[PDB]
Amino acid sequence: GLYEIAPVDLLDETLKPATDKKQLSPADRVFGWVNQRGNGCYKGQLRIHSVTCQHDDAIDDFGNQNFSVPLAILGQPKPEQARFYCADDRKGIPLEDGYDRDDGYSDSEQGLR
Amino acid sequence: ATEMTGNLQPALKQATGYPNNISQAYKVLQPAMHVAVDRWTGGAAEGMLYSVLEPIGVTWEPIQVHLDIARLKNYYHGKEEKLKPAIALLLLVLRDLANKKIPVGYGTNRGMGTITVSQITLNGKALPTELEPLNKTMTCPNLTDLDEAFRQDLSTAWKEWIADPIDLCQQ
Amino acid sequence: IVDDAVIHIPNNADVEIREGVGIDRHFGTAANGFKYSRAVIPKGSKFKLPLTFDSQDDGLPNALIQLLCALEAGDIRLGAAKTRGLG
Repeated sequence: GLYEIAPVDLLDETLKPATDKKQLSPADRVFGWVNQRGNGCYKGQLRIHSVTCQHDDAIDDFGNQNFSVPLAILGQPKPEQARFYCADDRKGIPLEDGYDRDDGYSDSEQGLR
Repeated sequence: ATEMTGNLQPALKQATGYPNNISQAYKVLQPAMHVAVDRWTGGAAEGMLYSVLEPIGVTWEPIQVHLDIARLKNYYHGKEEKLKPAIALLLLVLRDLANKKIPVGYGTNRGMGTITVSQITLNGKALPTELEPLNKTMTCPNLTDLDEAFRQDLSTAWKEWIADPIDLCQQ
Repeated sequence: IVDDAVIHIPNNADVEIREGVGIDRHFGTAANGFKYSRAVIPKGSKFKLPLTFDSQDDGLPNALIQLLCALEAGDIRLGAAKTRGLG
């Protein structure tokens, strides 16, 4: 089955990424912005530079240069799991327990987590 | 090259001058990968994967700036008193360059572009006698290698212009 | 008298295109319309110096000798963008 509402519609227009230079929120001003939908950009006011490691033997050689720990499974995020990704109110309230999946992305007054 | 882990590796080993030693090759030109990470899901935003060939270890020759004192002096209708605000400005710009305040090139806010200045050499020819103290090699970023009397003279002419920032070439 | 001189570009080398942009001083980003590109003759290209001088006096003018000294010193710049790398 398809849920009735696309997640983009459960996000408030004031929270979607900015679409003009007038609506730049604090992080868009501090870190900068580029419009993904047309013209518009702003160079960020915060610049990170001169990163240096102070320790010399900082990397963990596990014992030989050819060792390698196999690293669990980093699976892909799956927002179809509405009980994890969807919220009952645009304040980000988790969904109620016990309701069937048809409830997930249901009302327009639902929200994202 | 078309495969970052494939035929690109021979090409960079060639160009960096370590045709048999990639771990030295990638101390000169290093490919970087970046992702945009979607704010609700994590992972990566669909389509937003990109890579940079970062010249992490390319060494660069000294930058040459040529200041035409004759051309300024013509703009100021000869008055070498009027050079000091322009010379004062230039030395303030160079002070910031040496203090990492002027990054250069692409991606300055995105992990590139910050330079260390080791030495500024000032080498003028036929400078007017009151600017003759410029002929110097400086290694302190804060210009402290220029004579304090000269830096204090420039500061005075500069401050006198700040107090009235006229169009200095207006005769 | 100054003749036209053809430029011989180095072997395998070719005319380069330099990109240019104007960066808005307020936003710190490329200004609208201020994107341009310039063809440039690469460094190390050669051309003939093609001067003739018809002296009516004897000898050679000292200012014309100073000129040739200045060329050998590389104190002369030619063409566009002289303050911005070229010429």
